Amino acid sequence: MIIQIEEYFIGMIFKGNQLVRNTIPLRREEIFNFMDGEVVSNPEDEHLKVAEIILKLYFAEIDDKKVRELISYKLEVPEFTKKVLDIVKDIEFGKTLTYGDIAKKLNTSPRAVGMALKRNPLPLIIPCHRVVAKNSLGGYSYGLDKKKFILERERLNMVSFKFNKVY
Repeated sequence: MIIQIEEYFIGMIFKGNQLVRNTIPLRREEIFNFMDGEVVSNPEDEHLKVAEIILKLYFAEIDDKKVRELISYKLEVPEFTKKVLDIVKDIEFGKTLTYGDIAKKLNTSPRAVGMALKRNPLPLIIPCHRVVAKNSLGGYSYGLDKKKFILERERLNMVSFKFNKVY
């Protein structure tokens, strides 16, 4: 479950063929003491292949839907997350709005939706970035610097399909 790469310790944990929680960046190099049993996750293939994938969508360079290699997530929600998830299904790299318009879109409010995408079990897939506060930027657990970079990166570098017209 625990794995160090580049400058982040990814906590990928699943119940088999379905994800549940896989996140966390760098912090304590000796964090290996916070788990007397794991400290592996089988770095061989299963980890390298996924690692590059995760970092891929991160630096806006995954292309396509991407909703697959990230493994299907199940359960895990901080008071709410289903509604917000419905948001990703629509918004992609290019949209940006707050919680108000989102929550109101389903049947709730930006208050409950806040804690939702906030402690989302899978931040590297959920459009929490495209959900700022009234003013600008609104995060507590990881973000700001990254959310800033990813916010500008997405807008920049527009990837378009190939012009293949066969009449």
